[PDB]
Amino acid sequence: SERVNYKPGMRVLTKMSGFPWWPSMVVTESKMTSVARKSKPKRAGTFYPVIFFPNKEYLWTGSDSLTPLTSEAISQFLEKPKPKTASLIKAYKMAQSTPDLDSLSVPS
Repeated sequence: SERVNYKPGMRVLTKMSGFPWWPSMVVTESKMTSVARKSKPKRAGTFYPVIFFPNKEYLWTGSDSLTPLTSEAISQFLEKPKPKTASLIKAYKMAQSTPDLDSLSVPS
């Protein structure tokens, strides 16, 4: 499970404090409006800006809490989501339909 190389448009899972791995894809500040750009962390370590599902959000997490999220894993969750969070389930449901970053909708 060594570090993984995440590319822009790749669907990955980002775990947060008190938050189960969330379906988020690695994006770039180019697709992050001012809301996602304002949360850009300036601490040591390169952080990956990802889009969180659903509602296409934006989070800056390091590759450490980032894991590769395959479509199969996403669908498996749809069959059984855990924990039971309406937002996460909508995350996998909307992220499962979103193939890559070029498919997401940007406020442009």
